Amino acid sequence: LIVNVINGPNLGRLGRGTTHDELVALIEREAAELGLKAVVRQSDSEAQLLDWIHQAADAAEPVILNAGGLTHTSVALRDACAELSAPLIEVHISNVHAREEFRRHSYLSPIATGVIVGLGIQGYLLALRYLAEHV
Amino acid sequence: LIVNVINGPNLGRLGRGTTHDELVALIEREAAELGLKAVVRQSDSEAQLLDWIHQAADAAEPVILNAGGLTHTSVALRDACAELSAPLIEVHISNVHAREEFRRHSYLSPIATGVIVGLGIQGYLLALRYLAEHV
Amino acid sequence: LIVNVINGPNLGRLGRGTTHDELVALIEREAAELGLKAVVRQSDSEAQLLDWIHQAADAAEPVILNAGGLTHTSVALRDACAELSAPLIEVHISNVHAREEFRRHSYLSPIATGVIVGLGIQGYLLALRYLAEHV
Amino acid sequence: LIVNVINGPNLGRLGRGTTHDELVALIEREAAELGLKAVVRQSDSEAQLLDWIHQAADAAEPVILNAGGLTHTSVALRDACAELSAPLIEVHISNVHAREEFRRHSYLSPIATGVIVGLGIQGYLLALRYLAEHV
Amino acid sequence: LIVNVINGPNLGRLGRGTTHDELVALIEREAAELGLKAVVRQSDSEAQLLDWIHQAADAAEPVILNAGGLTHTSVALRDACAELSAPLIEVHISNVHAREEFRRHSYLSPIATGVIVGLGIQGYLLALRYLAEHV
Amino acid sequence: LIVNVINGPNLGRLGRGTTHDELVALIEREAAELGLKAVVRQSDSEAQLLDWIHQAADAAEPVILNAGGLTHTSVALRDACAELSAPLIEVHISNVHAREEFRRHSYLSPIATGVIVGLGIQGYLLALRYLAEHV
Amino acid sequence: LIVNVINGPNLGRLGRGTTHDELVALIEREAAELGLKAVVRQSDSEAQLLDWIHQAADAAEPVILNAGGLTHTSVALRDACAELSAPLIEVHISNVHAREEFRRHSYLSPIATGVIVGLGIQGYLLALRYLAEHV
Amino acid sequence: LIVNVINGPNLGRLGRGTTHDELVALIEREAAELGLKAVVRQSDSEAQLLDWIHQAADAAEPVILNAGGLTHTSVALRDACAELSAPLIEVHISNVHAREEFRRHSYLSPIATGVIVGLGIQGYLLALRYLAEHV
Amino acid sequence: LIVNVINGPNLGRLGRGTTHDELVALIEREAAELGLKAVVRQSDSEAQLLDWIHQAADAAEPVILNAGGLTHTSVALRDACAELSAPLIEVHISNVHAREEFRRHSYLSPIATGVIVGLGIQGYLLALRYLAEHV
Amino acid sequence: LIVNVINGPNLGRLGRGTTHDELVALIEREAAELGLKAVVRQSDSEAQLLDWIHQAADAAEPVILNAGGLTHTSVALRDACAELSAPLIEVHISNVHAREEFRRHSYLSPIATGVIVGLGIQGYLLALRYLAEHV
Amino acid sequence: LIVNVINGPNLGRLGRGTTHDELVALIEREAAELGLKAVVRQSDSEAQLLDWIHQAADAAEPVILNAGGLTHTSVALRDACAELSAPLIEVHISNVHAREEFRRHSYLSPIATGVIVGLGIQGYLLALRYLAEHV
Amino acid sequence: LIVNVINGPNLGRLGRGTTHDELVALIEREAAELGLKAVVRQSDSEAQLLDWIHQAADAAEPVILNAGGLTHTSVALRDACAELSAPLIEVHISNVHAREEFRRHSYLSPIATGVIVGLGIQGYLLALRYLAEHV
Ligand SMILES: O=C1[C@@H](O)[C@H](O)C[C@](O)(C(=O)O)[C@H]1Cc1ccc2sccc2c1
Ligand SMILES: O=C1[C@@H](O)[C@H](O)C[C@](O)(C(=O)O)[C@H]1Cc1ccc2sccc2c1
Ligand SMILES: O=C1[C@@H](O)[C@H](O)C[C@](O)(C(=O)O)[C@H]1Cc1ccc2sccc2c1
Ligand SMILES: O=C1[C@@H](O)[C@H](O)C[C@](O)(C(=O)O)[C@H]1Cc1ccc2sccc2c1
Ligand SMILES: O=C1[C@@H](O)[C@H](O)C[C@](O)(C(=O)O)[C@H]1Cc1ccc2sccc2c1
Ligand SMILES: O=C1[C@@H](O)[C@H](O)C[C@](O)(C(=O)O)[C@H]1Cc1ccc2sccc2c1
Ligand SMILES: O=C1[C@@H](O)[C@H](O)C[C@](O)(C(=O)O)[C@H]1Cc1ccc2sccc2c1
Ligand SMILES: O=C1[C@@H](O)[C@H](O)C[C@](O)(C(=O)O)[C@H]1Cc1ccc2sccc2c1
Ligand SMILES: O=C1[C@@H](O)[C@H](O)C[C@](O)(C(=O)O)[C@H]1Cc1ccc2sccc2c1
Ligand SMILES: O=C1[C@@H](O)[C@H](O)C[C@](O)(C(=O)O)[C@H]1Cc1ccc2sccc2c1
Ligand SMILES: O=C1[C@@H](O)[C@H](O)C[C@](O)(C(=O)O)[C@H]1Cc1ccc2sccc2c1
Ligand SMILES: O=C1[C@@H](O)[C@H](O)C[C@](O)(C(=O)O)[C@H]1Cc1ccc2sccc2c1
Repeated sequence: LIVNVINGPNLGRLGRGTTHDELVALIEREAAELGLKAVVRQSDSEAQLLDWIHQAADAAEPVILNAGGLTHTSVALRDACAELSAPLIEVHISNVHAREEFRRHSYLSPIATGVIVGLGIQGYLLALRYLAEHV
Repeated sequence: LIVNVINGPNLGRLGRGTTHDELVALIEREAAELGLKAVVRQSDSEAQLLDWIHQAADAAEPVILNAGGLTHTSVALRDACAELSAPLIEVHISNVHAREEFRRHSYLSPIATGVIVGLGIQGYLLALRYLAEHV
Repeated sequence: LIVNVINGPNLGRLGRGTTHDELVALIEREAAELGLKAVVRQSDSEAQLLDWIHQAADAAEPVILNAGGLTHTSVALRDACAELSAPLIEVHISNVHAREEFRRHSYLSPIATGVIVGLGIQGYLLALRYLAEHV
Repeated sequence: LIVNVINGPNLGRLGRGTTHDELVALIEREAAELGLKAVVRQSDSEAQLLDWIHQAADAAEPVILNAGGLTHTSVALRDACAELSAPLIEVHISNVHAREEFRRHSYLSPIATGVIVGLGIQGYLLALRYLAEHV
Repeated sequence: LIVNVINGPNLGRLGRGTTHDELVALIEREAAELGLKAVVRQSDSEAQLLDWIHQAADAAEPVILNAGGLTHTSVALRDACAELSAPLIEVHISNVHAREEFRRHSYLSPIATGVIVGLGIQGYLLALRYLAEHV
Repeated sequence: LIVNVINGPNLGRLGRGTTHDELVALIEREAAELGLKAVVRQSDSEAQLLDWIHQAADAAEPVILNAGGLTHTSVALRDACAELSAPLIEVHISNVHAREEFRRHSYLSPIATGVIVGLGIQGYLLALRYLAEHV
Repeated sequence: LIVNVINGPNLGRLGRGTTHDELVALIEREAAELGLKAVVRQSDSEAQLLDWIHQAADAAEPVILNAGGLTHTSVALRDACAELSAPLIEVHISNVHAREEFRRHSYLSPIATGVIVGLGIQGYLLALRYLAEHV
Repeated sequence: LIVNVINGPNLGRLGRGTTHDELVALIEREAAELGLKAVVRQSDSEAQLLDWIHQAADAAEPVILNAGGLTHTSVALRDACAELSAPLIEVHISNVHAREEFRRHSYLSPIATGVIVGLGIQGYLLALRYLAEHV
Repeated sequence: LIVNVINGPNLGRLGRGTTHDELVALIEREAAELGLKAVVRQSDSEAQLLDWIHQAADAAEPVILNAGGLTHTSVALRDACAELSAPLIEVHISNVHAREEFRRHSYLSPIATGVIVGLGIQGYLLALRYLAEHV
Repeated sequence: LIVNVINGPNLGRLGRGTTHDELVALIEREAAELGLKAVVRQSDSEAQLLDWIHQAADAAEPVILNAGGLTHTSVALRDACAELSAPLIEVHISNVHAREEFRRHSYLSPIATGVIVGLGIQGYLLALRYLAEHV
Repeated sequence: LIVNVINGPNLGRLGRGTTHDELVALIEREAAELGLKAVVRQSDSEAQLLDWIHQAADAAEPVILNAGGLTHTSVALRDACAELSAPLIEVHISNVHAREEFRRHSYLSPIATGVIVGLGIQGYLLALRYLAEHV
Repeated sequence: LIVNVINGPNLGRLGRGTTHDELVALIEREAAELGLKAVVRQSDSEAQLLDWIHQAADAAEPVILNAGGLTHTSVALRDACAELSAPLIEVHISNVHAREEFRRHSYLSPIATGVIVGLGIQGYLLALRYLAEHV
């Protein structure tokens, strides 16, 4: 049943129109409809994100990860994610390919099962649906 | 109602386990469930793909495009796609970021609404669901 | 008398304000005024473009070529053009140097007699005038 | 017995001193001497080349491929060739390493069994002899 | 009526077969035929070229510029040219794309209306004709 | 009659299944069948390889060269080879294009008549056959 | 009145001759003389820096930021800073252009109002004076 | 007392809202308030700029330099500036890091004491204040 | 006597066969045998690592550092390490040169006394022995 | 018992304060203490180094290799080393990462078990201790 | 008899121990001893340097050129020098290869007969001696 | 009195019009005229070249070195040359800047006193004259 949705730096600033609280609500509802339980967490702290990924590795739970700016910069986060035995879906709200060049490289994409970008907050819900149809 | 799903070179070879015919069947069924009509087309010919994209531009219809190898190589296809006024969702079955470096660059991604990779054939169905919730 | 004007992919979409049909009309008129006969052809198919270039090589006729996106991508088209014994003038309607970086490289320019960009549809007429004053 | 020899764009222009027709004759004769049957095909159309490669994959037949300019540019052709279970020998008539830098990169060489360049039309005959001694 | 034609370093050396004096004569004649007045100036001094460009910016007059080697090297000249409100047409006599790699980059092309290269001295006359048909 | 076959560093380690001694035997036999005399030499010493190439230049004899790792690294060997007036055929047993990136560059290929890679030890025999049909 | 001065990693080590405490004293005094109130904060924690930047965005207050090593590495910090509606002045004590190449790139400079480097601790005081004369 | 403020090409065009004459006035006033004497000079001529820098080197006077486009292009200007024994402060009015990539490289910054960009004309006044507090 | 051994992100995950607790035990034992006292610390938090490095700089104690993914990414950690007056030995358990290209660059190696990679956990013990023989 | 220590070009010049003879003495003593027999060899000749590596491959003996300048340049040496079935430890006396950029790339490191740099001559002794604890 | 020695920007600053006046004296004396007449000129103005090179081209006289910083930056100077029919010897006083990377590229060296660097002022005298022995 | 002139690979092939023997004769004569004794040596063996450089380092004698292809490739030769306390003059007969790009980089030039290229065999004689006037 359990899927971890992990949001990295600055994702707490959503809607400052959907807020991060609203995003959690939307995800929890969709997960329930799909027969899943979503655990949604957000932090601006890389160490905190690492701890959540370590917990998902120890529990063999899937992860939907939007690492924010750390997507483009953190080898440490990639290394934690490499431990995951269940699926890892990378999600970005914006189309990172339509922006600055530095955003078009991800340390996570090569080790992710798959990647959804540019579909807004619905990307998280689509990632949930992938996991529901593959469990 | 209408969404065009356009598959480029080599996509006719799927399952030679899901075949291209089965993919069409799956897409048509999901579209029907979502209240859409999917028109699925495949060609190994760039000129044929261009014609289908031109038709979607003239009709102001959305496109889900898996251009195959042309993703990485064709400016002509990007230019045709730039004419689309409705959404363009790029889909790849494989995780192109986990493969050769040349596959990590797309001429289409910068002009697409969004991009789904690595989620298998379900990526097309998720793209349909995005379009259904945004119409 | 004879000059071949060859337009590549997407050039049939002009004005969808001058249409491709209007462009042909303008070119034919100017050619007539210059004492030339312009044969204007357009295709989205690389193979078709190659055939037209092969015919111009066999006839030792000049070519004004706007290869569209193939300018930036096709070695095959460059190789066909390398056979031309008469002048080859590359024309682009837009200023390809004021756009994306990938548009600033042409496989054709090194083998062309010369290149006109950014002067709109008048570029074709200026190319005709070059050929008229050099015949 | 059967070996497919596939020639890409511009190879029909040979000798416009050996013509493409003469090349076919030479190949068929050598194949016969080696106890093989050579099926020689040429097209300026990438889609046509893809279809021939798909047929060789379905038949588990070897391919001697001179893709012309598509060697340097086509991921789609590489992807079709990756399906071949029998040997793939890349042949170029000219020494592509003694020419422009862009000719020194091939999308096909990494997936080919081997590569012969610069030995003229005899390269095809040597490729046939490799296949005859390895069958 | 007025068009400024500005030639940069080494252009005074033309024909040392058309000389720079002959070029001025040819341009003035063509301008007269087109109903324009051409003011042709040449200098080996970047500061002098800048002053002429500043004058054209203050007068809102078009410029046909062949900056010679400064095309490839001068940000200062680009910055002066960015002030022009009327059209800027870059002209090179030689096909700069058929020469050394450093000649294939221009600081001016991205801010020019358009660019003519490789058409010899006729390039200036064609630039005049563009300006005459667009005034 | 005489063809020099020169093997560079590590080629003495073949089969430590064909050994270098067996390779010499195979080459000598094929040469005899073709009406040639093959002189096969191997050294791990660049200076020794240079001396053999100098001798072939002084005698105007062809060379089949597999320089081993020096292919990718030695300008001195390229310079010696540039003196050869008779054909130079570069041979590699492995497909150097299917390996590390550094193996895809050769200092020798631009000055070779042609290049055979990935066809195993038969590559040497095919090179002999090229030389026999071109003498 | 309020300006936030935010110092990143290692800036607490100043003078271990001006210490970080002395820097705060100097800044507070200058701000008072200029009719401003400076709030000076330092952390080695990226998450803490992000929180301070988020607070300045919510309050529409200017920021003088010396992000230390994060200048060169953190997309997350750039993204937080992109939310600021008031001016952002980047300050470095050392001349980062006179040091290692990696220090000559900043993720912050493109989104900053301006940048002062190499003027020592006086750079902060000059940034304050800019803000005082622009309020 | 004496500080040289040297402006390079195109800086005479300021306000064609602060004009170069107004800039001189503002600088002279601020210098007077700081107990300095500012000597402000502008030229579009690199040779003239070099002469002014040579004079400042011979007099051991500080320089505030805004070299305009020569910042990005002139080794000669860097070499003249390397002779200065007193401080060299590079100033740019615009934020050169928020513009084209070529503007993000300066030949002067590595040899300058420090660099101020993007603070408008106030940058010169802040540079003066640095020099006043360090004399 | 005192040596600080500092482990960065993900090193707490060792053996999830040697665990991080076992590593501490092994290091403490070897240090004791060498007449040293090892203080072993691990954190996933860059700020925490910085604090430990600052303490070692203030105490003039040597450091054996395995920064994990921060090796490849953190300028802040390099800057903290640059303050160390005693030796800094970089250790990696895996051979970072046999892995992805991004792992072959370290911000720490240029400022380290030396570097041990690929020798497993014994690398830490060898680093201790270096420090014991150099004290 | 047997470990081969192989030193490449210029290592005979050590101390011209530890000489190469002293290095051999130190290594032999440490090996004896560890229950190993060290065979230490040095040559300025790549061919000689290759022969020693071939002997170690045939004997399945470990190698501690300091290839000197050949580390950065020789594919032939890498290829010989790839044959080793026992461990290969690369040692450099100097910290090659603190020097010129060309020294930061090694053809050997990717195929080595591990690498020790910058620990002086003690690096060889530490490599011996690794081999003793892993036999 | 006549050789032109042309010095570019900043060369007038020599000895501010040999001065530029002393350099002229030394050159004139050596030229006289060699049976040549040296005409030595220096300017900080690119236009002036171009004029001197144009005069040498018109007179078919050799040139010894030390272009100072323009060596690395000026295509215009290269283009003027390309007109010279007599020898062009590039001289630099300093060893430009032992300095910043940007100094290791010269626009002039590819078109020069030869190049002398790092031999101090004697380089000019050696260039004279080359010209004397080749006239 | 003593100067070592060391020629690397392929230099024994000179005139196969001046031969290497003639070059030795010319050098010895010029050295005698200058009051020097030239010891001229040539080898195709890097190890032999290293030994000669080691001897010159031990004797504190100057070296004129034309390393042939090793100029562009050998770090080992650079490292031997770095030991020289007397001057090192690099000489190339050809203008290496007018040839292939790989020839425009030298491992030796940064550590040489100076470099002469493109002046033919006279370059060695000019190098001798530099050493004579600086002893
Ligand atoms: O941090 C990010 C950027 O650094 C990434 O390049 C893209 C990114 O992760 C994404 O689009 O999902 C984004 C999160 C992101 C996207 C939109 C908003 S609105 C307020 C915050 C916020 C954060
Ligand atoms: O052509 C492609 C590659 O050139 C792309 O890089 C990726 C790609 O478009 C995708 O994964 O969707 C793929 C289609 C693709 C993927 C799997 C199969 S199995 C038989 C055909 C086929 C085609
Ligand atoms: O295909 C192209 C682009 O791929 C090229 O980079 C530039 C190009 O060839 C040119 O500007 O002439 C252009 C044709 C081009 C330009 C404008 C229009 S409006 C409808 C079609 C169309 C096509
Ligand atoms: O198209 C090609 C070029 O684009 C490739 O770079 C090399 C190439 O495939 C090869 O040499 O075999 C060549 C075919 C080629 C070579 C010689 C001739 S003469 C008339 C046509 C033709 C085609
Ligand atoms: O200076 C130039 C070169 O630096 C540019 O790369 C190209 C260029 O501007 C052009 O071809 O118009 C050329 C002018 C150019 C072209 C031909 C001649 S013959 C005597 C002078 C001269 C100058
Ligand atoms: O040295 C080489 C490599 O350095 C080259 O990149 C490729 C190469 O020359 C080739 O494949 O012919 C190879 C010889 C080579 C190939 C196979 C074997 S098995 C024992 C030795 C050996 C040597
Ligand atoms: O961290 C930094 C470097 O990583 C940056 O490249 C430059 C930098 O931010 C700056 O010069 O302001 C510097 C702060 C910096 C500068 C000097 C000192 S002395 C003790 C600490 C410290 C920190
Ligand atoms: O020449 C320049 C550009 O080439 C530099 O990249 C930036 C630059 O020096 C700066 O911003 O100070 C600028 C001067 C500059 C800035 C604004 C204006 S408005 C009329 C002239 C002018 C000149
Ligand atoms: O984080 C790291 C990678 O990011 C580094 O590139 C290499 C690295 O520091 C090293 O090999 O020591 C590694 C620590 C590393 C190595 C093996 C394991 S098993 C569970 C954790 C873990 C951590
Ligand atoms: O040749 C080398 C350089 O080319 C390598 O880049 C580094 C290197 O192998 C190492 O430091 O071990 C060094 C050997 C080296 C190091 C120090 C000295 S003192 C006299 C000789 C010598 C040789
Ligand atoms: O301008 C130059 C630099 O820009 C070049 O990179 C090298 C250069 O041309 C050379 O060394 O000859 C030098 C002239 C040079 C060399 C030494 C001095 S001392 C006072 C002036 C001056 C000028
Ligand atoms: O080996 C070399 C090339 O590899 C270098 O790039 C340049 C080089 O050292 C030089 O020109 O002095 C040359 C020696 C060189 C130059 C001319 C001839 S004619 C017969 C041999 C030979 C060798």
